[PDB]
Amino acid sequence: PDMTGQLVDLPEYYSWGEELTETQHMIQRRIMESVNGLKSLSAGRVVVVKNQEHHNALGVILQVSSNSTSRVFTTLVLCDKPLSQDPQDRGPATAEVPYP
Amino acid sequence: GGLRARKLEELIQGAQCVHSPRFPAQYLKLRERMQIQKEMERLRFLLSDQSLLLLPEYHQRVEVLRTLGYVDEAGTVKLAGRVACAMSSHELLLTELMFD
Amino acid sequence: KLMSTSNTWCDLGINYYRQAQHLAETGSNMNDLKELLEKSLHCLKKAVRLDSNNHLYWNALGVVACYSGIGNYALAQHCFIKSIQSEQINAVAWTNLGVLYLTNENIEQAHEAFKMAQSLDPSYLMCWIGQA
Repeated sequence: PDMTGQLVDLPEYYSWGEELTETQHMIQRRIMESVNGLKSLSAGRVVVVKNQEHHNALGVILQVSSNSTSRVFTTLVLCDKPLSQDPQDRGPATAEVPYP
Repeated sequence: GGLRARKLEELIQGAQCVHSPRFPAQYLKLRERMQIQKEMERLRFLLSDQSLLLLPEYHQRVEVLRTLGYVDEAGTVKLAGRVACAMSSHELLLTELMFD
Repeated sequence: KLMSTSNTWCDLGINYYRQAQHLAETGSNMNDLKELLEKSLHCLKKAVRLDSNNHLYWNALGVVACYSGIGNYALAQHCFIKSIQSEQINAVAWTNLGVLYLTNENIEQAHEAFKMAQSLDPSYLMCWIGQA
């Protein structure tokens, strides 16, 4: 590639984008691993849900499973009202770059 | 880690590539090449020589051998080494007793 | 004459050396054996140049070059070093260097060379005698 000008930090930006995310992900581990988080996780808790299904949609925990080994949380999570019924319109789309 | 994350967020929020016309393509292509490079490095290391679990112990054995008068620099056996080579048991102690 | 190979050339050089050694050691003559020694050096140099990758030829050249009648020590040291480089497992060349240094009042360095020689072959006699 040619980076002379507007693209000068393009490779370094990538590193900055990845490592920063990694730090939060490490921080994210440093979030559930704490005994204090393990105290907060109960009914009456609002959480940000991050997976392929929910993209940082706000959800509120209803209960925490008594079996704390496989922690499955029956949790009310907002999602878009489904304006579809057919799986055929879903196809791979643009890779969301991490913006600032 | 949290302060480093804060600094990375601050630096990322001023990037010039984010305003460039060709930000997504070059960037994703760089992602692909970098991922391949990292897996390439791990792959070559797996076939490399540091993988051997006991290599530090081999180095330590050579060092203890060389602190006594048994192996020259760069691993060439000296006379005490050839005496302690053809010995049944307690080679170190027996040859040390013999030379003294 | 009928098969020109290196080994016979080196052996012929050694034979001439032996002949000169015998003539001198019986005090029968001196300075009338010069041509014999010159012929021996010629044969050995021919052998070594014919194939310069064998420790035997370099070692033989080194030994002959330092005979009392010729007395060319620089060539002898060079020949022994080349012999050692050619094949690292060489007790003969190391002990010959030890002899060369020891006779020229350099006891320390000759001691080092002898120690190396016996390190490479613990049951070679000349190195032990030199140590004694």
